Amino acid sequence: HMKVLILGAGNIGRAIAWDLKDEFDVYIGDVNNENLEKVKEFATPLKVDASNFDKLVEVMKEFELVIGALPGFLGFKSIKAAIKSKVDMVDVSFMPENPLELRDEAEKAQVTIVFDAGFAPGLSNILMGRIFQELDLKEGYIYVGGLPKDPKPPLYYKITWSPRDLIEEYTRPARVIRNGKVSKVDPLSEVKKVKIGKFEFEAFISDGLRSMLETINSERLEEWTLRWPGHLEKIKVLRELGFFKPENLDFTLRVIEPLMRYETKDFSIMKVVGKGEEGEMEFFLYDEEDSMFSSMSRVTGFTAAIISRIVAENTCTFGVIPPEILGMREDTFRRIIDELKERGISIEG
Amino acid sequence: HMKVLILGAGNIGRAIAWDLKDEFDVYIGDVNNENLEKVKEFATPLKVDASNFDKLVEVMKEFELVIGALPGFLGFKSIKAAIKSKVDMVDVSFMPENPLELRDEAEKAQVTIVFDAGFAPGLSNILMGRIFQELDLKEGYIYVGGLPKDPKPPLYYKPRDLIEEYTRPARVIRNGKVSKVDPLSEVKKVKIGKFEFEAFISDGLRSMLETINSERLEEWTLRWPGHLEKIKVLRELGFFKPENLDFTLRVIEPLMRYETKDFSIMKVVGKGEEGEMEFFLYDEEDSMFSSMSRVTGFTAAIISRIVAENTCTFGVIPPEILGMREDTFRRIIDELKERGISIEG
Ligand SMILES: NC(=O)c1ccc[n+]([C@@H]2O[C@H](COP(=O)([O-])OP(=O)(O)OC[C@H]3O[C@@H](n4cnc5c(N)ncnc54)[C@H](O)[C@@H]3O)[C@@H](O)[C@H]2O)c1
Ligand SMILES: NC(=O)c1ccc[n+]([C@@H]2O[C@H](COP(=O)([O-])OP(=O)(O)OC[C@H]3O[C@@H](n4cnc5c(N)ncnc54)[C@H](O)[C@@H]3O)[C@@H](O)[C@H]2O)c1
Repeated sequence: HMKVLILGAGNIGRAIAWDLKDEFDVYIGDVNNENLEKVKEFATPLKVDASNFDKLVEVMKEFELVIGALPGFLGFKSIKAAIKSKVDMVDVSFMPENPLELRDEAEKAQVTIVFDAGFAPGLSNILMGRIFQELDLKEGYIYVGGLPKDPKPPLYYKITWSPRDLIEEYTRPARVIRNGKVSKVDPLSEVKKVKIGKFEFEAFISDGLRSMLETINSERLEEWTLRWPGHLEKIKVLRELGFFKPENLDFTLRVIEPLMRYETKDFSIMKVVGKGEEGEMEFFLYDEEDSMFSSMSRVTGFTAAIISRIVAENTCTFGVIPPEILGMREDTFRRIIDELKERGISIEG
Repeated sequence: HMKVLILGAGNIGRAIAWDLKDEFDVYIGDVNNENLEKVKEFATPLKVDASNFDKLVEVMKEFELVIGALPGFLGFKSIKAAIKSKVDMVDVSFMPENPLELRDEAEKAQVTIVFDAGFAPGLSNILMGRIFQELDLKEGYIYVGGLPKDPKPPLYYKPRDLIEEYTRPARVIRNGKVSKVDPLSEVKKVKIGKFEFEAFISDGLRSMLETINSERLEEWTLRWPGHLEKIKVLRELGFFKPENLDFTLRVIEPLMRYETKDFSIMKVVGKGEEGEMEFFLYDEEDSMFSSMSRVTGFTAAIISRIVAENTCTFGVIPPEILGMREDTFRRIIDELKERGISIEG
């Protein structure tokens, strides 16, 4: 079993570790011990600060694969480290910067990096890429949400993944492709009711499309994030009052985060729609928290691990590769769907 | 000629001194030199710490009237000090405690204390008092606001005392009894004149709760639209909890701090077995004083004159009593008019 290093022992990172524990000798580095304590049984913990770049690259030379599960602010650097250190990487962090900026350096260094390998982006992109190949795509829609099974006031949401990254969904523009071009909207500004199966949600346009903006050529492309009602209106007022400004964000989170940390199971819901000249395609996912992990962890984490296997297998070329590429080729797409099913994540359509 | 002592050179304390400046020999005491400085041209400042009861009574002994313009936490003590000093006092501090508590002591001391002598409570009490006598009153309504003439987003208003209104229970009279309600539970839309407002129940009735024998009594405080919906959310999420409050203010104080002109408005309505009575007033900021300062400070100043004139009896008198008397009520109304404050009805 080859050596693998996962950066970050957060909820996502721990799930990736669990999934890969018997196929690789996995090492997971984090800066927080309490989190590392959680993983000693299945991975070998390392005290690592991804913050320190020259130091990080040194740790990297030992391994043949790195998987990134850091907070978003730290991701671009880790990618940089991997490339300098010449190790293949699969990254899940919700980084603000664009990984494709690093494409040349990656190609030259002959390593392959797959970024945004989570639930959405990630599996989200992969399904779209598939639709993109199978259809002469005109319009694409993604509806996605990680939600609490039993929502509760006052915020009706359960925190399952990094909150700093989460607030960003509300705080910056969301881009879409309208009339064939990229366009920006205020996410908070247009919220609508959508019903999917039994559920009634409020949906807002979000900035999850990411690489798909350049990658998927269609007239219309939008991703909508799903929420229980009552959540967004409250968030909007906070934003309006400046509570999300960087100066106060830490303080505001301290207040609100506890409200969103109550006991409930969580679920994952995704719907992907593709419209073409002759036909439409629709994919659907519903997942729930298992005994060990939240759905968000399962879906984001297992998807990354599955992708990691694909990379370790040498399937892919050098450079920085968007996750939707994986969708576009049949062998890779099918494998992903199959592995997901193995793990109880059933994607339909 | 008559020597008068004002406790606190704050906005209100300052307005009052200004009003009485020609008529009385007015001295004003504070711990804060900056405020003391603002007032030295029309009154004589003194350094007095209201915290010190024994020192307070000693200073008071030199005066024939004391006017209280302190913070609420110091108010009850000031009244006590005046009683011991045997000096009449008019108090405008928004103290938590009930002054009526000191009623026997004041009576024994042969002094007159009028309390809650401001705009609301105060003038509002006086107007309602008129109505209580004139009408067989069953329902009484008071609407009051101190607002920016020009409101800016997101708050639409221009600190702790303000939040406290959102936070604490308010008392009303329902079915002839006192009940406590959440101030934010019943937000309402009301229009007065050319004005569209949002209102919430407030805790201003106070003395009137015992004093006005009525089936329904409520005080509603007015806000420009779009302010309280935001306020409710912040409370809901815990931003108003005491541990978090300091930071919350830091975030939201600035929003409500912008250049504009304030104004004061009041509408008092009384409903009776036969007939309805109603009063209204609108005031604006001026060259020297905000509207709030003018309406509050003047009313207190006017009341002081009445007290200094030996109109009243011994003891602790709720302001509504001044309303209940025709002579007193007229004088107040008339004096207000001279100062540019017109009340109609
Ligand atoms: N594509 C998607 O669906 C999706 C979904 C969920 C999470 N994510 C992304 O996955 C990344 C992590 O996910 P999470 O929710 O597990 O994050 P988390 O915030 O739960 O934990 C982040 C982990 O990184 C560790 N860490 C922070 N700075 C570090 C440092 N200097 N050195 C070593 N460790 C450090 C933290 O200690 C923590 O253990 C985030 O970028 C998140 O945005 C993406
Ligand atoms: N009924 C109403 O409409 C109404 C309206 C406005 C104010 N008020 C009440 O009037 C009181 C003062 O009103 P303001 O708005 O002028 O107050 P403000 O807070 O502007 O100033 C209070 C003044 O009290 C002085 N002071 C504080 N502690 C002192 C101490 N230990 N010794 C000497 N002085 C001290 C301060 O130094 C300041 O000068 C407060 O109880 C307020 O609640 C009532």
